[PDB]
Amino acid sequence: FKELGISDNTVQSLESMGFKEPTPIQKDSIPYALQGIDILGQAQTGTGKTGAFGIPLIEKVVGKQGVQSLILAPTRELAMQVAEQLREFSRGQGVQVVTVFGGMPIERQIKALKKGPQIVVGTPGRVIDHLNRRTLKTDGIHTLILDEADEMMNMGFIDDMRFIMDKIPAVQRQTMLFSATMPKAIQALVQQFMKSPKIIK
Repeated sequence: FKELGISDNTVQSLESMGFKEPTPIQKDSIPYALQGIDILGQAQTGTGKTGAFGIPLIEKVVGKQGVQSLILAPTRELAMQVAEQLREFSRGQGVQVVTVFGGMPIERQIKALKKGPQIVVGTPGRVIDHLNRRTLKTDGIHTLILDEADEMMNMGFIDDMRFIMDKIPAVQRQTMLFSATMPKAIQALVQQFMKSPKIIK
């Protein structure tokens, strides 16, 4: 992990979890992530690839104020799994991770967001609710990650993804998109809302 250029503190967090050896997707993705480049990852669905974006994210967000990164996921289950992996990658570092998803009363989520977590993981329709209420502020969002974009499209979120990517300023934003398949509409997200991304398969 040290050789991939990860921070000393994140190497310590990973060692404390027993995460010793990077997977092939992590070796391929992490150096580019650290360089600030956008990433298009064609990868298997679920949590095996979370480290590829999550590990280098920690040193980017740690210690800062306000929401620094937004990760979109198709489901509560994946959002919660990804959030828990991010708390493991950052164990001991004090990085606050909040999950927002639909089908829950919004008040509790609003209280969590007011505490200023550094990473928000959420489902797209509920993310939009927060954006429009101004309970999720966009001013600090310098990393936007779409996890399982095709699944998000399957679940009815294509217009929500387009809205979110357009609403959040791109000038100092790193964007990553992970999907097992690339439907036409997802191709269009890459075209309109990403910066010449590096391709990882």
